[PDB]
Parts: sequence; structure tokens; C-alpha cells
Amino acid sequence: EWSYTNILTGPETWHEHYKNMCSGYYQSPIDLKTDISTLDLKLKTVIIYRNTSSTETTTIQNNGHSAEVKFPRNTWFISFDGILDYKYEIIQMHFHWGNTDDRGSEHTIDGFRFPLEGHIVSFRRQMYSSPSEAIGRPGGLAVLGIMHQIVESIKYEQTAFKAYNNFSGVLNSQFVPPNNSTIDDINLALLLSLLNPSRYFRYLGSLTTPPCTENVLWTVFIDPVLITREQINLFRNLPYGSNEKQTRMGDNFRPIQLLNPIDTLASRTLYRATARG
Amino acid sequence: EWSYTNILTGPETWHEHYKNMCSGYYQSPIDLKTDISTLDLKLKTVIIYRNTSSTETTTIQNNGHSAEVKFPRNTWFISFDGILDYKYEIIQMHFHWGNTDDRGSEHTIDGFRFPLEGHIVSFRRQMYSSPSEAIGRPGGLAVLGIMHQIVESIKYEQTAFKAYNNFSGVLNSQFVPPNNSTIDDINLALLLSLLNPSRYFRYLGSLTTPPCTENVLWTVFIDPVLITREQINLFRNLPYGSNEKQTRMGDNFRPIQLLNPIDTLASRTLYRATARG
Ligand SMILES: NS(=O)(=O)c1ccc(CCN/C([SeH])=N\c2ccc(I)cc2)cc1
Ligand SMILES: NS(=O)(=O)c1ccc(CCN/C([SeH])=N\c2ccc(I)cc2)cc1
Ligand SMILES: [Zn+2]
Ligand SMILES: [Zn+2]
Repeated sequence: EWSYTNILTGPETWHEHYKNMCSGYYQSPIDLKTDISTLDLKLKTVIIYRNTSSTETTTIQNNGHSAEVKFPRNTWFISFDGILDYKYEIIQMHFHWGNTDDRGSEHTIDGFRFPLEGHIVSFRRQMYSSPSEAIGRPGGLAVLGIMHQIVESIKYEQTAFKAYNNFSGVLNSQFVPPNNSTIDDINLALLLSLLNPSRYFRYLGSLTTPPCTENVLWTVFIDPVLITREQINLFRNLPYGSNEKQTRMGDNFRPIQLLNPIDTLASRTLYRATARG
Repeated sequence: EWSYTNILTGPETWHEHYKNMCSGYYQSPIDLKTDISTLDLKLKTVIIYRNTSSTETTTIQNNGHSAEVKFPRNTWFISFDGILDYKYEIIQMHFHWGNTDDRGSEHTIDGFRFPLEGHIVSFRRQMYSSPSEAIGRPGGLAVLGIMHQIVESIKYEQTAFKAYNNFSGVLNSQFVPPNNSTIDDINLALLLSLLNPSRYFRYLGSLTTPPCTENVLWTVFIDPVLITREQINLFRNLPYGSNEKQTRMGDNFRPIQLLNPIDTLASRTLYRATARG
């Protein structure tokens, strides 16, 4: 299959093992360059919102490459246009992090890596009726990237882990793949309120794992939410799957792709949003 | 379930009848605006080329919406990069025309409508192993648009119909849907030589019939190839399918779409190409 740390199956090989579409020219992640991006004032504040009549359980799984929160259907949503009419429905949230505090994110901002990048994955329910219809089809997906940065002095209640409800304690050395547990729901609205939801990069790109499908509308918020060293080390306690060379989970990020590889047949543009000033 | 001329199922209904993806904001055709386009000097001359070991027959069909030439698999190819390594494989070519000489094309160039636009449809064999795998998948298709203009004085051999080998004389009132006929092969290399293959518009868009899939790399050549009044009339003798109101096939084109409708979440750019000069 594929891995992050086994040189035989790792990211440098994906273009060959998964030509469709890891060999394409609209890949992610990229370096988000503030100076080489176009400000687009039409891009509105992002809203995350919940169907309050949903009662189904949230679960989490160590799938061998990340910790992935699976949300029940019809429960959490994204609006990019201020209307709460269920155009984008959230499916899951997973994470990318480093062996050390100075790396881990997949995207960079002006060359800078964060310790932890969370990915809220949604499908365009406006057009497609289910996650499995959308996931392999054009324009099917929209992902939100949330950067986290480590602070030494902070109350629990002001960290991202309050929104995550500490993942109900599941991040530990005994959370072996492919175990899954029920967890308290993640308050994704609170999470979003920990940063500026108007201030983000926006571009068309891909999944960052095989098969690297080029059907993702990316939104990467510029301001990070805050965590402690203790919290980042929790993720580091998870074991990798048996496909990986490294034992403990870490450095589960894809290397940086160019916005426009030289063989592109139609250049893409990196956009930036900011609040109505 | 769709038509051009029957108001129950015509183009104004497709946004509603085929939400995925005729309701999208990366639709085709568009007005190709010379002033509001970005010149990109990296976009190279287009080459069309044949596999000379191929012997299978070419056919043409009245499918009720157009005349469609169907090429055998593994026979005709496009290269956008100068390498003849089968990255794009040609599937079919079909046509859009008007009831009258002053309309017919799907794309316009600076608001101008041509009497006939041909579409040479290919799949990205580089990533996808068959047409049916590519047709519904991200980035699966590339279409070349060839404008045709009517002239009064020309030798047959210098008209696009020479490249088409007159469609082997098959076009007449009795060529009813869904009949197909064997025809002499189309010399697509001659066709391309009748215009400047370095001079074109390029953008990411969609199929121009339902379901309007947003997975088409578009290339529309700026210079038209030339035909006669008699030749355009050959198309107009074809009968439309029963789902249409009009009897004789014509005005089989979709209305112009905006490059960036107001609901877009990431603007696209119209590019143009010209020869190394
Ligand atoms: N990284 S991403 O946001 O572009 C991304 C988002 C979704 C998918 C679809 C398949 N993957 C599913 Se359903 N779950 C996982 C996702 C990532 C990882 I690492 C592990 C499991 C791939 C990649
Ligand atoms: N017009 S286009 O280049 O964007 C285009 C190209 C391919 C398709 C896929 C389905 N239809 C197939 Se495979 N063939 C036909 C195409 C057009 C017509 I009118 C009639 C038949 C749709 C549309
Ligand atoms: Zn991810
Ligand atoms: Zn067409």
C-alpha cells in the first residue's frame, strides 16, 4: 500500500504507485505564500454549524496513519456563503503532526511549519447525495485546515483540546490500529471560534494521501489555535500501523507540492481572504 | 431526458434537471475575451498524431443531438507537451451548428458566434485507462474546439471537409437517429494544419451537455478553419431526435456561461497561448 516512513512505499513513490492522481499538477499541500497570493474580498467568513436534532455518536479510530474522528451523517456542516442550508456536510476530522515541535503540518505559511495541522473533511452535499458519491467525483470535497501552535502558559479551557473534549482520553500508547472508540462530540463551532474564521488561504487542490484525488476545495486558516506540549505529546503516543518503518506515530505529513509544476496545462492561483475591513 | 429545442427539457432546465453538475460555477461554454485573458508563454503548440499500426474502422452516428464521429481506441492522440507518449487519447468528434450562418458555435470569441464548432474529445490516458473510467472522474477529459468560418471562394482540398473526407458522403435527410455508418478515417492532422495550433484559449471547464461534468481541460483555437455554404448545409439536413421540437438538426449549442458566477468559491482564469515569438 502506502506509508509515510517506509522509503519503499513513502511519499516520494506515490507519483508512481498511484499515478491517478498523485502524478497530477493540482496537488496538495503547498506553501501558502502571503506575498504571491491574490486577495479576494468576495470570500466570506466561514461558519461551522450543527444540526441540533442529531443524536448519533461520534467515534475515533487509529487507522494506522492518523487519528480520525468520524462524525455521524447529517450533523455538522460548513457554510461559505452565510446561509445555513447544508451545502457542505462534514464527514471526519484527522490530524498531521511531527516527531518534534518544529514540524508536523502539511501546509506551510511563508515556509513555516506548525506542530499539528487538523483537517476537517466535508462533501459538497449541494451537488452529491453521499460522502461515497462525492469522494471520487469532480468538485466533491472541501477541507478546512486548522494550524495549532504550542504555548507554555494557558488554561485547558482556552486550548483546542476543550473543543476536542480531550478526545475522551483515547490518545495513548494502547490506542492500537485499527481500534475505534466512541468519544464525546467535538464542538467544531468552538474550535473555529479559537481563530479568525475570515482570515484564510483558498485554492483548488487534492487529497494529501493516495490516491491524491484533485477534487478538494482547500481553506487553510492563517491564525493557529493553541495547544500545550503535553497535548502534542499525546498524539505522539499512538503507534503507527505495521506498514510503517517508525514505531510511534509522527511525521505523518506529505512533502510540499508546487502550486504550478512546470508541466501544468492550466495554472491555478492561490487566493487569500480577510474580514470586511 | 434533455434537448436543445424542447422547452420542457431544453438548456434553461439543465441547472434544475441535472444539479450535478449543470448547476456548478466552472461551466462551459464561455465568452473567450482576448482582453480579459492571461497570456501564458509556457503553453505549447498542440499536436495531433496517429498510431499507424491501428487498422480498426471509424464510424459516424446521428445520436439525435449531433453528428458524432467515433474513433477506434488506441488510434488518435493529442500531445500538449511535444512528447508523443499517448497522454491524451481521442475518443470522438462531434459538432455544434446553427439554423443560420450567423450562429452555431458554443464558445464565442469577443462575443462573436461562428457557424460551426467541432469538439475533438479525448481522455487523459496518462491517468485513466479507458474513456468510461475517465468520463466521470476529476481531470479526466480534454476537448479541442475548432471554429469554422464560411467562405465563398475556395478549393475543396483546402476546406475542413477535405480533412473530414466529406464524412464519406454519409450526411443526408435519411441519416436518422440512432443510425451509424462506417466512414473513411478523418485526417485530424490535416485538420489541425488548416489553423494555427499554437494560438488558442485555455481554461478549466465542463461538458456542454448534461451532466455538465466539471472535468474538462478546454483548448479553443482562435483561428477558424474554412468551409463552404454547401458544406454547412450538409449538417442542417440531419433530422433531430424525437425529444426535440425542431425537425431539422440545428442550434444544437448551449447558452454562454460566466467564467466566474457570483457563487464561485475559487475563481478560474482564462489563459491564452501564442507561438514562441
Ligand atoms: N489529508 S486530506 O485531508 O487531504 C484527506 C481527506 C480525506 C481522504 C479520504 C480517505 N481517507 C479517509 Se476517509 N480518512 C483518512 C484521511 C487521512 C488520513 I492521514 C487517514 C485517514 C484522504 C485525505
Ligand atoms: N460538447 S462536449 O465536447 O462538451 C461533450 C463531450 C463529451 C460528452 C460526454 C457524453 N457524450 C458523448 Se461521450 N458524446 C456526445 C457529446 C456531445 C454531443 I451534442 C453528443 C454526444 C458530453 C459533451
Ligand atoms: Zn489530512
Ligand atoms: Zn460538444
